[PDB]
Amino acid sequence: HHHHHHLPKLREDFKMQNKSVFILGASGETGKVLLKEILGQNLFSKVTLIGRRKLTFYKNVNQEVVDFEKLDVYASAFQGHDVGFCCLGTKAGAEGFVRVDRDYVLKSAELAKAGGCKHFNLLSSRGADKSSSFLYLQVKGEVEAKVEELKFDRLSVFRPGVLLCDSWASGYAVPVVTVVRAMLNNLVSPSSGQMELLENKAILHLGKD
Repeated sequence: HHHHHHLPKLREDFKMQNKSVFILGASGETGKVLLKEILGQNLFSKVTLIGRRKLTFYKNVNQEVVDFEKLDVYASAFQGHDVGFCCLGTKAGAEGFVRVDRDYVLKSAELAKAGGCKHFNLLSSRGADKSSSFLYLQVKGEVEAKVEELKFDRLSVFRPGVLLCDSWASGYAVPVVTVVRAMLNNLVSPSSGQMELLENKAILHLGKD
C-alpha cells in the first residue's frame, strides 16, 4: 500500500511494463526536469513531446509539432500513450493565460482520453478554486474539475506552491526537482483511487531525495 524505500523496486516493476509517455510543456521549468528525469530513470519504452515547436538538444524522443488552435487536426499525436504529463503553463496577459492554461490544457486532456491515455498527470497549483476571484486560481480550479470529468482510469493532480529552481513551510514552496520526483514516485506506486490530489506538503514528502 504505502511502501517505504522500496521505490527502486517499484521503478523496476514499472520499467518491465514497457510503457509510453507524452509530455506537454517540456520546454517549461518543470517540464524540462521531468523530461531529464524520465530519461535518466529510463522508466518508459517511448517518450513523446507534444508542443508547438521542435525542441533541440536525448536523441531517441518523438516530438509531435502541433497547432493548438487546431488540435483535432493533430489528435493522432495523442494516440497510443499509456501515461500523460501536462506541464503546460504561461507572461502572456489575461486572455493568453486563459488560452493556454485553460483551453489548450483541456483540449489536450480531451484528446489524451480519446487516445486511450490511462494515467493523466496534471500540474496544477496550490489554491486552485474555480470560484476564485484570482484568474490564476480560477483557471486551475476550472481545469482540474473538467479534467476530472474526463474520467481517466487514473488522474493525478499536483498543487505545488512556489516552484523553486499545518506549518507555513509545508505549504509554501517546493523545489522543481522535488515536484518531478513526487510525480514519478507517485507514478510507480499503487493508485490511491481514480483521482489523486497532492498538495505541497504531500509533494515535499513523496519527492524527498
